Amino acid sequence: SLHQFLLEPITCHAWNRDRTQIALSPNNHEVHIYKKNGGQWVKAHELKEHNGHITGIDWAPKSDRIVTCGADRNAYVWSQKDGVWKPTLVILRINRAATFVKWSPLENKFAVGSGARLISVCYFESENDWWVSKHIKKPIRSTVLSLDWHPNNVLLAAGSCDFKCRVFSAYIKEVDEKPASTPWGSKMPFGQLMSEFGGSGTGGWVHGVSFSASGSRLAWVSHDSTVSVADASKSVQVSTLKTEFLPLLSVSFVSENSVVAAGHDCCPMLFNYDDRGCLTFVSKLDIALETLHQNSITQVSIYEVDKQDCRKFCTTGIDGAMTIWDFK
Amino acid sequence: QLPVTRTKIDWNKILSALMEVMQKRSKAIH
Amino acid sequence: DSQGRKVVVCDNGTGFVKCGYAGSNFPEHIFPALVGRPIDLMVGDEASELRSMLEVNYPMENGIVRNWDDMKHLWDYTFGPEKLNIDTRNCKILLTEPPMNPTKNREKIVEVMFETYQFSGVYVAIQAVLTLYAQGLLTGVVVDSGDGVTHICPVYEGFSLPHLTRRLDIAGRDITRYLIKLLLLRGYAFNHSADFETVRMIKEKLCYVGYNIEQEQKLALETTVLVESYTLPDGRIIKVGGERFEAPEALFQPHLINVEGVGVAELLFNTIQAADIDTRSEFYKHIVLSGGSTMYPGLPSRLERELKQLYLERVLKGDVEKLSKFKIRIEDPPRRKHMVFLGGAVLADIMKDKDNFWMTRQEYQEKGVRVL
Amino acid sequence: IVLKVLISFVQSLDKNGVDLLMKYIYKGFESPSDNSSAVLLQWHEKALAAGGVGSIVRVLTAR
Ligand SMILES: Nc1ncnc2c1ncn2[C@@H]1O[C@H](COP(=O)(O)OP(=O)(O)OP(=O)(O)O)[C@@H](O)[C@H]1O
Ligand SMILES: [Mg+2]
Repeated sequence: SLHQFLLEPITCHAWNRDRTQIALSPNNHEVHIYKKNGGQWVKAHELKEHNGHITGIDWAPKSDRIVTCGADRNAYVWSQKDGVWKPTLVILRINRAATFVKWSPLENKFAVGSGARLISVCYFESENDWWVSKHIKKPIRSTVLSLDWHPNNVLLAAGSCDFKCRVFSAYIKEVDEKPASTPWGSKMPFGQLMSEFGGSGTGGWVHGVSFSASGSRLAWVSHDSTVSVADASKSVQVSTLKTEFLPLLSVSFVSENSVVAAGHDCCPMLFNYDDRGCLTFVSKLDIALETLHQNSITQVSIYEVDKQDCRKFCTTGIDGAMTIWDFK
Repeated sequence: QLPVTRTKIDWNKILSALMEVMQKRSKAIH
Repeated sequence: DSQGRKVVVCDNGTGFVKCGYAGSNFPEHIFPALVGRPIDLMVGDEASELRSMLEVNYPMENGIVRNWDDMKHLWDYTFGPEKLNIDTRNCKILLTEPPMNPTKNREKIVEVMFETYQFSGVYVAIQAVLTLYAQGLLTGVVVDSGDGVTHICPVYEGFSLPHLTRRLDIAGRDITRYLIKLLLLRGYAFNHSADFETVRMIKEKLCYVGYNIEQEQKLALETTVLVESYTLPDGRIIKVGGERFEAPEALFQPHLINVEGVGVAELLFNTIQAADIDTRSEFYKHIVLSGGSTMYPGLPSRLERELKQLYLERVLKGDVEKLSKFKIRIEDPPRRKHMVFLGGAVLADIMKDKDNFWMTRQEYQEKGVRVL
Repeated sequence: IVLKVLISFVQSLDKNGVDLLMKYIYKGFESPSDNSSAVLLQWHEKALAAGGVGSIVRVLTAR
């Protein structure tokens, strides 16, 4: 089921808890909020404070708050206290352009990936009412392009242009409580490298990373047309599959065993990972071009209630069309 | 010759807390 | 109010007026300071979308009041039933005061405000202090720009240093005027008066300061990735090419539009290298950029290179080892435009309660002057 | 240097030596000799079907 919002590309998209409202950015310095009045999408609100290209949005559902980041070295936190949305200021202390933003499972911190060889973890302070940041910078050598969060609200995956996929810990003692022991490691100070991967010789830029529901498995896609899954329960082990298609730009877990991917071929695909450590291609999911999307897909999200029970998933990309895909 | 201020000392203000509050701003911003 | 929660702070400028309450990190309202008459009085935002059918006038110039019959009509629009809706009798106000302002003007605004408006509290603050109060520092150097002139002013603990203040006579107005002259040499004719605000959007949208001039010219001569198309209200499409990185460089080379001087980078050097030796390190580390005419891309990254090269061939000639020990740092947060307002949003919050910061109404009922 | 025997002439199809054959084929185009270009171009199409469009990326990001 395809819907065409605008002819311009969609940089990024965000959903809310009831899957009623959607936030979009049509390749400009603005954010548009749309709602569904019956069976037709009609625009609802406009948010305009940036003076640069907007690069990332996310929507914390339980608190109902929208975090926005862009290439003007700014970030804002939008909240709805009256009929009109209002912003709140974030101090980031970066000198290059931001590239990614994401909320945490507990909705108390959020992580921003930027091009100054930094990862900024920001948390709230109310004595003077803004957000203050802490930096992770030790082993990173280039710009970060992807981020993800662990279910236990401490660990943080990151992919960067230096052909590496890393797992850090982002424990902030002022906000968070002490964590338990994970297979990934035991000793978890702030900004300590927990694990590193990326040794394959002909490594390319990593565009997307993702954790599983169990939290003990990581998956990432690269620009050399390869997908890879790293397991940490039995041992710190990797399994890499070399696909014969164009590069993939996003990845997300559907369950413990299956992973869904999308990219420049305009068609989402499904891979299977066995318990014994083997990746095998299964099939496409879309059996002018002979494909519903007319350009590269940039973002894949879950319409359903995420990795515990996932049934449908949403795709959006440069063509301007947004599509909902159902497995059944 | 002259003090750091490069001006005559202002005796009226000499004859007659912001710094405490500004430290948190200085910490958070920098 | 009774507890003090009705303090209002406003920044008055030549191009834009920014008014709001204390304790907020954002301006409540921004609007351009245009008053005009047709060829009754159209004041404020209405003098922007239509100005070809209207005669405009700018009632200020670097704090100097051009006409004392139009500022009252603008302030009525600010403190009126369309923007702020204040009950004027119960309020206190915090105003800005640009560097090196004459005495008569300072005590004329204070005189007229207590009389024809009946406020209850007035203070006037130097902008150099306010810019650093919003950054957490107390000693520093402010390089402020805008639509008037570009001031470079140092400040020690709380009190400015008017002896060491320098000024450069080029701002956004001269750059947007020079862009008209450059665009005239492509077949695009924009008249001086009625199309001033149409080329300003082109300047705001597509202009940037080059890091290395050489690669800029190489990409401008052998590649077509700098030309961009701009649509106009009439429906025409114009093309702007290599003119993007020529207009903003009147700042670093001031002789291109007939201004005698040294440029912002060298004037900063001549200002830091004119104080006592002990405090020179205190100013090198803390340089803050403020104003709307320092938001070009790359302007942060060019002054560092210019100061490092100007300090490695004038002071420490040769011997390239000790520059590592010499630390130089420029601070420029993405909130540069409103740093005059945000400082005013802090100083009115800390000192909201104690009744010595403000100039009482009863003081001018007997004395008529002030010493604070 | 064994590319001459290849000029005189999918084979193993190990799914990892196809990348090596792709690398050799694209490195052989820099030194044409009036007969190698046609046969190399003819095998480029054959190897593309067996390997895929993805393989061109592996030689392009081989570095
Ligand atoms: N992103 C931008 N790029 C380039 N120029 C900009 C940008 N944003 C604003 N300007 C220009 O900066 C100027 C705005 O000046 P500003 O609002 O800081 O005035 P001001 O400080 O109140 O003025 P003054 O001190 O001269 O009275 C205008 O020329 C506007 O065109
Ligand atoms: Mg100003």
